[PDB]
Amino acid sequence: MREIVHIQGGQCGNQIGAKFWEVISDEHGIDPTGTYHNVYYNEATGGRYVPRAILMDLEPGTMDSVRAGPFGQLFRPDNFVFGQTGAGNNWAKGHYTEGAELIDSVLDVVRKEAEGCDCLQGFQITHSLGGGTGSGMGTLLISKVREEYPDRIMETFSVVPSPKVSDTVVEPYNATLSVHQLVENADECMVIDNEALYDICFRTLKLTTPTYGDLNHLVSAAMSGVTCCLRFPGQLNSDLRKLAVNLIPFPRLHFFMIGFAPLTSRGSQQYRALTVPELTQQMFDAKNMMCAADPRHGRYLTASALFRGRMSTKEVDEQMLNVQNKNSSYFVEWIPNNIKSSICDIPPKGLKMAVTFVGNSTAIQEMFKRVAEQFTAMFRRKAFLHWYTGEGMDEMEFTEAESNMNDLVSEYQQYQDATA
Amino acid sequence: LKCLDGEDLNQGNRRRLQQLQQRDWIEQQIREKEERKRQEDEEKKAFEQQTLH
Ligand SMILES: Nc1nc2c(ncn2[C@@H]2O[C@H](COP(=O)(O)OP(=O)(O)O)[C@@H](O)[C@H]2O)c(=O)[nH]1
Repeated sequence: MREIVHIQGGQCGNQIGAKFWEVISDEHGIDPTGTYHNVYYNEATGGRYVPRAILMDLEPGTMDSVRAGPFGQLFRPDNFVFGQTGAGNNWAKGHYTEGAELIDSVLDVVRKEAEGCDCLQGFQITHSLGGGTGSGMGTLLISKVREEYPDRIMETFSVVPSPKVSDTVVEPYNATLSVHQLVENADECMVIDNEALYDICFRTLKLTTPTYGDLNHLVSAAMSGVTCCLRFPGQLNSDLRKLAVNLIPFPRLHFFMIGFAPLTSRGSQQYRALTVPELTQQMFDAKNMMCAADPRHGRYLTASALFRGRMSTKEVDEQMLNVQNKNSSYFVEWIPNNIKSSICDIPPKGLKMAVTFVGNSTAIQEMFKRVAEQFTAMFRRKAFLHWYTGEGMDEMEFTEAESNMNDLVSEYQQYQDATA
Repeated sequence: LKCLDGEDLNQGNRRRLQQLQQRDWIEQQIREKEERKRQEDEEKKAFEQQTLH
């Protein structure tokens, strides 16, 4: 009941999804053979647990990899709908040219996955924004299914481009297109960025050789913690919608920030105590989150915190109220108790307490200002446009897309100034 | 006519005896139902093994 269809997509989507299903198989005690030793898995003959998930890419590369690595037997081969021509970092190439040629089968399998459910609650996506395959295919799929399923909610665990050193040079174009699409037909654009992950792995775990495995494991932990207070017993339960309703005051204002706690090295593990005050110290610090927007250089329209662990309750609420009424400047004023909490009863594997802290803030306006600025600087010279027009598209969208982008921040800053 | 045995004097005994009999039969039926259910599950497992082979 209240199932979830996981939609992969793009190279980043495939890798993060592999890591996510790894973490879920760990938590629910599933070995990589497929047996046990309904919210996510589907039962199959002989007690087998096949993950309710779908992979996709215009290239069979990362699919081949995740089918070769660990936990490659779980996902059924009917859900590996994959083209062989590749997209190649061209959003139009993966949203207008090959979109119409593979989206048919993708919608077919997604329908056969959703109808196979009884009472679906929401969707949940993992993709990038610059890479053609990820951004294009994923946002086209979101468009189709949201124009198909109107009542259920969306979830985009989207990795935005890093600020300083990009991964692709034409990144801002695909980024602004995907953010003008997802702002219209998606309820949570939970943004993640790599450089903050690097700063974390150097500052709060001491791993001086940060490989993508550890970053993917961290975002996997956050993603799992997002919904853990649903598939477990809870002193005060939550879901994908209690968040979604305690979070967004206005449907456009739905671009969150993420944070996980606690994070410790091997040396620090022995000494650091695990009680809700230091968990709060961590979850409300700047260098602890996974976003390129200093939370101390903005405010919080709202912020929810899912706890995990058999701990007290009065102290949770007391520390929430203290953190609020202390930094009342760093929070917004016109809303009362802008901090929402929830508590489950089962901690993760390896700890005893855990906090997934998500927040609808207004600091990400810096990130969108940076992206819009790069867009202007790369567009006012028609640079790299002869690709995005050879694939059936006129510059109009871009401008209007960027136009919509402006309005977005034009609201954020506004609400950061109102006082009543 | 001073007293008429048509009134039930030992109603408590009737009630308690019927309660105990009903509990006994309910226990027997619960046991046989659990047995039937487990047998159905094991037959389904047998078909599973046949198909896997
Ligand atoms: N956190 C994280 N981000 C990744 C990873 N791999 C790729 N990304 C991002 O994924 C983006 C590429 O998007 P994608 O469409 O999948 O590449 P394409 O298939 O060649 O078009 C790049 O901007 C990368 O930065 C990863 O392993 N971890």
